[PDB]
Amino acid sequence: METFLFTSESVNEGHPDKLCDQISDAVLDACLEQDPDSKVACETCTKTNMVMVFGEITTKATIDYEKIVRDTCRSIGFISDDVGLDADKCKVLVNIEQQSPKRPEDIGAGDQGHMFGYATDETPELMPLSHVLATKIGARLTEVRKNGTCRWLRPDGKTQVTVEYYNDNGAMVPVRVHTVLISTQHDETVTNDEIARDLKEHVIKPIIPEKYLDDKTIFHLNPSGRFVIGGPHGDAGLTGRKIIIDTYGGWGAHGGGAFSGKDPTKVDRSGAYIVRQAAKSVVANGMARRALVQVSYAIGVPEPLSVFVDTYGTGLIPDKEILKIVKETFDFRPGMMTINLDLKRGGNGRFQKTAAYGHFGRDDPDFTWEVVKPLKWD
Amino acid sequence: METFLFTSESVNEGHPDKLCDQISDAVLDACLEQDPDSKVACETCTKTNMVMVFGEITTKATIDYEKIVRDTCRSIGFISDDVGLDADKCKVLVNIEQQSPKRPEDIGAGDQGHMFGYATDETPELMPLSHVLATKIGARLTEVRKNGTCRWLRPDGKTQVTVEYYNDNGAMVPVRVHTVLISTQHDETVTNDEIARDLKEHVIKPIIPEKYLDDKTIFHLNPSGRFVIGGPHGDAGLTGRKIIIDTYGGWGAHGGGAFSGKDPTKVDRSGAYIVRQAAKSVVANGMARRALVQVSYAIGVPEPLSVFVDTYGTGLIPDKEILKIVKETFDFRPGMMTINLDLKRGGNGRFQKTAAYGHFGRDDPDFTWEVVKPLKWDKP
Ligand SMILES: [Mg+2]
Ligand SMILES: [Mg+2]
Ligand SMILES: [Mg+2]
Ligand SMILES: [Mg+2]
Ligand SMILES: [Mg+2]
Ligand SMILES: [Mg+2]
Ligand SMILES: [Mg+2]
Repeated sequence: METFLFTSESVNEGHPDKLCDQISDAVLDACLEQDPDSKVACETCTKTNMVMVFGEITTKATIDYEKIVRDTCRSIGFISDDVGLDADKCKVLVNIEQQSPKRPEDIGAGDQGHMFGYATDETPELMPLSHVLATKIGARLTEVRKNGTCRWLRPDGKTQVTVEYYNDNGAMVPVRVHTVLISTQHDETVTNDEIARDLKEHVIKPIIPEKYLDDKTIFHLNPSGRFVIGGPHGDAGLTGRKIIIDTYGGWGAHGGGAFSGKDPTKVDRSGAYIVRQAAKSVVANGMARRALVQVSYAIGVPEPLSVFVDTYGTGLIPDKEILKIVKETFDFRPGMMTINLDLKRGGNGRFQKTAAYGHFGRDDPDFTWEVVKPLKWD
Repeated sequence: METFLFTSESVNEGHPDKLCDQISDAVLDACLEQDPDSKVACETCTKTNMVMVFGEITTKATIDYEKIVRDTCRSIGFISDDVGLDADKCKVLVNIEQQSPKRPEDIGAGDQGHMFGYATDETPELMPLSHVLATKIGARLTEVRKNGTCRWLRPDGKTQVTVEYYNDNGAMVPVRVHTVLISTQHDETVTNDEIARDLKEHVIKPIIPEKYLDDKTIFHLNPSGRFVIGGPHGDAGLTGRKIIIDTYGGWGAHGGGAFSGKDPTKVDRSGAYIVRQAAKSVVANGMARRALVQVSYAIGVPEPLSVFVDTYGTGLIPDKEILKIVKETFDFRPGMMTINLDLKRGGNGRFQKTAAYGHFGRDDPDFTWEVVKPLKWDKP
């Protein structure tokens, strides 16, 4: 049986770049709660003992940007210089430019660009397994830190999973997990042997189906040694520096645009969310085992400049026919996408939830782009 | 004939995110010029009337960080608040943490991660045409501004090209350019009709091969109207926010790591450069018409955790044998990659050149990863 190795990674919610994504989206959520039509382009940067928020917001809302920053940092676990950032003591520089302020079908794209959606039948959430496992291991690290299962953990860390795959006529069939890597922040209370045991038994084994683990699977557990201080300390983070972790883990494709800190009318976000929904609908409707969808835009133009569907030779009908069905079923105009995906509703940290552990493959009803649409094809 | 549409974009050197890439790499170049063993992780951000450099540098060099910032901005054309940033008025916040400081094959990776390289026979530089045309239009906008051909241009702008492709048994065959988009910054001296004429005659016609243009090609030229102020004014830029423009324009794959501001020991950069060299060599040796290569690392480990080669069904020998030849020929260990691609050599703004209009498909001798390696194989 011929196989190949495909690797995906993840970073934890305390990684300094991911921290920035979460602060950016916390600012967006706070704006939408008061003013659902807010225009938000909120960028965040961090380094030793400092967080800066900047960019442009048009809103009727009154926002305590500093409190949102400190609350986000505190809840992630950055409560002391020892952990790598003190939410209550660090410098917070608020450099946002805030100003005060419509047939949806005529709303032009706010920018050019292109966006890709991907789906695969290899997991029930129609996501690539290398990505799902790296991501779920990260989420589990956060979970066992916060629920007291592994209280020695600290917020920062990274995960990486190599999967051995078989190509079944274009469909990706995982065979086994080849290598698992975790590098996690921790306190001084735990030995290296305790870290290794707890990561294997509390984190890895609950997440990776046992059918994919065997006696040859390679485990690298804090390979480079102890990791006590993390987050922004002696480091730096920025919004929009984890875009492959945010999407498909190297699978599919990416058009370049980041998601966090962007109001949902922005095509980098809404456009990518709708093409996930499209690709996921193609595969869920049994029209293909795998699907890649591209859309692109011009600034000021409502209708996309181009759309592409490719099913990696797995479509039951030719890709030209799937593209027709996708164009008939999905509305790619920006004023329409935000309404169809209910993206301005602005409930319980709706976008902050997206800003760690992936924008796709999550079954939370706020992730409206994960809802499959029926497709007509006989 | 069955076709499909694929789109790539580019942004100009005055785009605020690209400005940050160029400043980051200008800092790296300054560090390597004095101290080739500098460790550099220089991040840059910008907003109205402000640039901030930050991150960590280990170096013996003495660097005037403020001067590098203002010189980089001024050279791009940020010379007035009317253009959208004045290099000789703006705030420059130097927030870098700078400190003072052996068998190469034993050097572990400085981080985890994965990286992809790609090549395609559809252009002479073995790059995707959609990406090449978007990028070269951008580079041509900068050239005609700076050489005085179109003096009405300003530094910011964006380009986007949709290409109509045929699939030839996995190989990508461009048929025609479907749609060309340019949104460019300009001064108050030029009418909309002069902008449209000049972009068509000075910028598009010189760059896009005539064989790909026809009477149905769609042109969008400043479709949203006038664009006089740009760069960071009422906007924001960050290093590492144009990583698809830096690489393959949606084609191939990306592992997530940005390039600019990183010294070339960092696998996000050297790893990506070596797999471009590997993918390019597989296509240039005639082993395949198209190639994708992944490598991945673990912190502290010299040998890659995984490698894969996929030729999209275009390989003339099985992909498993191309993988074996690639692994026999290329050394993916981080201490080796930097020496083999001569990446610490640090002369005339070697990395700042990479930081606008793409890291790949350029024939400058400093782009050592574009040099094809001979591969040993038997054509069946
Ligand atoms: Mg980073
Ligand atoms: Mg790091
Ligand atoms: Mg954008
Ligand atoms: Mg940007
Ligand atoms: Mg001075
Ligand atoms: Mg912009
Ligand atoms: Mg990195």
